[PDB]
Amino acid sequence: SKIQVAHSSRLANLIDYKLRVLTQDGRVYIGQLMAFDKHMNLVLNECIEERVPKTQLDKLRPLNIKVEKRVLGLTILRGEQILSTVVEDKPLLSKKERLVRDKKEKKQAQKQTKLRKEKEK
Amino acid sequence: RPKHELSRAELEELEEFEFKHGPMSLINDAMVTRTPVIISLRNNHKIIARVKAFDRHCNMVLENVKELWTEKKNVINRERFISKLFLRGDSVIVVLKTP
Amino acid sequence: TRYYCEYCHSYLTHDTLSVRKSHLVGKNHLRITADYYRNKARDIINKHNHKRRHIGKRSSQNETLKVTCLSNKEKRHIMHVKKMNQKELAQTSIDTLKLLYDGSPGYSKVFVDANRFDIGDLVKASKLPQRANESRSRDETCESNPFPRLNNPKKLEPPKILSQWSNTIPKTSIFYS
Amino acid sequence: MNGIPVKLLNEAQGHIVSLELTTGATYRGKLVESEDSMNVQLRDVIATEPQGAVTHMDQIFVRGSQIKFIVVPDLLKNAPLFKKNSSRPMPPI
Amino acid sequence: VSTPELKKYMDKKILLNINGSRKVAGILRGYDIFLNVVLDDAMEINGNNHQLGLQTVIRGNSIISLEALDAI
Amino acid sequence: PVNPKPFLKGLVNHRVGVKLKFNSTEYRGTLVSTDNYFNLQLNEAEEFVAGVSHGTLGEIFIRCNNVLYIREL
Amino acid sequence: MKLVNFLKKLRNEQVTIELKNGTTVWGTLQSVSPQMNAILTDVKLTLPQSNGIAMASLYLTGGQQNIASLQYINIRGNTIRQIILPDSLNLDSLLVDQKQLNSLRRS
Amino acid sequence: KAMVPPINCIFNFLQQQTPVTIWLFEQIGIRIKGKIVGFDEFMNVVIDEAVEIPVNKGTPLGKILLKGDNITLITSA
Amino acid sequence: LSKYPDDVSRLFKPRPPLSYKRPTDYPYAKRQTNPNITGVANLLSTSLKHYXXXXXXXXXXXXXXXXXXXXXXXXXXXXXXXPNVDPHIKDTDPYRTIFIGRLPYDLDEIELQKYFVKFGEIEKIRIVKDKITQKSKGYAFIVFKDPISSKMAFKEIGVHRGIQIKDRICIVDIERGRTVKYFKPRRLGGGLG
RNA sequence: UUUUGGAAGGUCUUGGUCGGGUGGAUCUUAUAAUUUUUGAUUUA
RNA sequence: AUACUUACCUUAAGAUAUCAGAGGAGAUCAAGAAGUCCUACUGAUCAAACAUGCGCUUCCAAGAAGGACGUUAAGCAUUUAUCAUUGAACGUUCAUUGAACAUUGAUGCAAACUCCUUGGUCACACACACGCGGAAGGCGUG
Ligand SMILES: [Zn+2]
Repeated sequence: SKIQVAHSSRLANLIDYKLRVLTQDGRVYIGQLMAFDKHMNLVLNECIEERVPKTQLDKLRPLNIKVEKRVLGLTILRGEQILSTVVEDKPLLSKKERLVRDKKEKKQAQKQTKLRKEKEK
Repeated sequence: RPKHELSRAELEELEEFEFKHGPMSLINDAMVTRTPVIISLRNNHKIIARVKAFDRHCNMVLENVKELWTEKKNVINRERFISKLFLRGDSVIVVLKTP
Repeated sequence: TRYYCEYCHSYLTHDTLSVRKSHLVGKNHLRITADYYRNKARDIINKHNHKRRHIGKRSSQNETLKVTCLSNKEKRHIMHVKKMNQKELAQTSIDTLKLLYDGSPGYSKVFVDANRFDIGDLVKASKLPQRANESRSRDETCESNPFPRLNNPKKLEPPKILSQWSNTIPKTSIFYS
Repeated sequence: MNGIPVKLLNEAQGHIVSLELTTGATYRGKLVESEDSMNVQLRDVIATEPQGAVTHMDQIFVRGSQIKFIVVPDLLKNAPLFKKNSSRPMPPI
Repeated sequence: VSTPELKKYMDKKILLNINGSRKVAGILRGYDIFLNVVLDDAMEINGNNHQLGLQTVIRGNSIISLEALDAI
Repeated sequence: PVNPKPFLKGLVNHRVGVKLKFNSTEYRGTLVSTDNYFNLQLNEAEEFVAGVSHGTLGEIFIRCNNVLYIREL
Repeated sequence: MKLVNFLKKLRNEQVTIELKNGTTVWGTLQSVSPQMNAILTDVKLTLPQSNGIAMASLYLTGGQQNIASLQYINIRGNTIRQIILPDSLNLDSLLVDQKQLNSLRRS
Repeated sequence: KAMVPPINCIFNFLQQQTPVTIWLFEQIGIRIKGKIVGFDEFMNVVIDEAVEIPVNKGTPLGKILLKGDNITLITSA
Repeated sequence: LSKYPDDVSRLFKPRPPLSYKRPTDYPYAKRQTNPNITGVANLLSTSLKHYXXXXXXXXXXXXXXXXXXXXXXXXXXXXXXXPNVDPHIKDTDPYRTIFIGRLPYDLDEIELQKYFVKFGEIEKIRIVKDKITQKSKGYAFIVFKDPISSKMAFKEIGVHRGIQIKDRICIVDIERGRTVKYFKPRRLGGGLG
């Protein structure tokens, strides 16, 4: 997929990436992680869940693989029944764009606190 | 005594005394007298090796690991030498120690 | 310990189940809540796409057509009209079969909204606490309304028409009332 | 305390969620009240057994540690829980 | 830490699905912070029936879910 | 009256029997020591594969996890 | 006394990992979490001779075309069954545990 | 009536010393029948006069510290 | 519907009910780990077929610190067995000695007299020094002539224990090298405050 | 004569224009016992 | 906004680099604890941010990548569309009684069309060898 994932990044740095998290069942969830926690409960935006069927599993044995996708959208997956997560797509907006966006979010937040201080007066 | 009720910083010593004079005295013996033990695991992997460290969780470093299991379909018994291993204690069923 | 309510921008000094339930049912929370969710949707619908539109590089361009701009007052007016009309088209449902089956033997079990058994126990349970001061149900049978055209019902309502094309109707209907 | 995802599950109260269970059952219905321990209570529940049938519970209470995931509605994509920078209005004293 | 919200089901006939095919119907006499559940008049339903004595208590690990058979 | 820790204290120095979770395997030996997490350290144990001995084991250590119960013989 | 700290001394070291599933994983540790969520760049991972759930969990992780070559795999702690260290590494150096030393001086 | 929580119910059930059909976790688990002589918080239950009967000639087992997690279900037979 | 109508109807407008078909996992009856578990007693042969044991050497590295701590404590106890024979201590009454410590270095002995003559006539005074540096160590031993002004010098309200001798607060005790039953100095695990 | 370091000037390129019973984040400890990390998902 | 009333609730703990010395806490007993603790002290390693490079490495225009929760499409091949009791006829068929999604599906094999979203459709040049500013990562220095 030649995506070249950041060699020194873990979960909090992986935010808004498009993941391919894999579970104990062998089902795959694909989508933007928007949040995790201590127990690895993930949210997953626009998520699609794919299985292989039992029948297509025979072809998977030691190729074109009719994976079955249902569309779960905004789901919020659990840390108990997962196995492992990888990264599939990079996010939409680049590091400069994410950086300028975070600057604007912080300026707006400081401004809202100034407005709270004004209404408190 | 209850676990919160012990204190801070007694708790480590109370674990260590539980290690020396508890059920842990087989893994206590095996690390200090370097005798080989035989770990049976949940996935049929018998393991014959010498123990380097202990855990509360029975996370165990193992050195010069023999491991051996059984492919039952007939049977081929397969063995593998793994020299430096770190084994989680969840899989560990029973630690047998030879004299 | 502290439960920050992101909508209310207030705190709960010590989290427990009962102050959470009582806060999330609280009318102040529901009002700021509804304002926020409406607000996020009207922002996302308002927010223009503004794609990059990577312009390619290209004889047969001989025809030239006149663009049509508008005045800034005219822009703001037609945008306001479109806002009101989107808000109508989303909200409006179609009555008809309520007004059609008005006299029916089992209208008052089926369309009267919590006598249906399926959604029925909801609307009793979804009723809000009525702490401030100030139904046609299953009892209705056939012999309640024996003859509907004795006691005059209103006619079937005349169908609705786009005002943009209201000028282009058939003038002078056959058969005056 | 909670952390972001179970706070989201505390947010999506009274709205149409869909749960897979570890058995493969995917309940679906309105979410009466979730707890912090992810025990979730649901209403007007339409259920899919592992065998492929469908039935209708009225009033289910599925335990948290057999939830496979839960799907909330789409709009909570845009939620103030996700805002990384919203500053705190002077915590109580 | 939080005790579960089975207060609405306090006397109403509930149906546990226990473990994956065990289905037990009783009346919810009790609940603790683990969803250990005390049922009265447990009557295990196989798809044949089998009654389960006067009182019973069922492990909150084994319990998957429970339905209110009684109206609320 | 009795709880698992008093029964387990009094269990010490007895030919104990241990059914694991799995019913394939049971260890009959003399109980040496037990923690608060109910880990089991035993001596000169005896295997039973579905009931029949496959050998005498020696001093042995079961994790608290895999054992379904312990009995006094 | 926990041994995850041992693994925390092992950033940029090349191990293999066998999972409770049966998946075998080859590729360096970039870090390790408190409860042993081990993140691993430059993986190629294999499944020895078979488990159908493991077959699905192998293929579906992208770049299968049964060695699957992946840039970056986070692995959850309760999936890691056993982890094979490099034999070049000296265990006498790592198990010394400066925290356990300080605690001996704390006593 | 009132609430009968599980801890207090098993203690009442311990005083009365009535017989117990205790069940187990899955297909391996063998239905034990006994009389409770005591429990704990982790639901490790020392049961007296145990008779194990396979899943559908029950054999005695004596007195047992039964582990907590393997229990599915207590009943009074 | 829920409490407010507008966004519950329009905005949230949730997901389609989702398509189901056949799972891959096992439908509870067979979730098993491994009921066919090993029968270890065969492997008691193969360890003979396994046949030295490598040096542990890390528990040695901790055991060196533990043994050094016990050896330093034992050297302490050897200094504990090894104060009537001592020539610095004068065989006066122990009850008429007052100990002072936390003393400034440049404090002259005549000043020590001057702060101490207020209560009783002083018999003799030994301020303790290093024997190799000859810096004043910071503590001194005073015997008065009576016990009662040693006690009034021990009773401290407005006086000694808290007096600022050469712009520093000092500490003022009865001598416990002779008096109390179990006393060890700082070198010997004891000491006060 | 060469190398290194510091200073100054000129030229080019890129970027910008002390306290706190405060909260949050990370890591330890309760916390290896039924609810996510100390295993009941290689189906025997 | 203010007042009044009611209901509910009021504190898990600790740390924020690590190691070795300088000095302090100038250690309450006859010259000394050991240790442990702190620091605008120093030295070493590590982590984070920022800047700069790497004659770093890779990816950037009818087609290429991804998707269709679209069709052609009942395309073709295969399979399946409850149990129990009683009566009758020669295991089957029919009838009665009691109990509990969908065939145009499902599964496999493809193939084609149409549609969708993204991208430096850059600057230079259009020629016979054996460029700047973008995006993602690695390393180095400060
Ligand atoms: Zn609120």
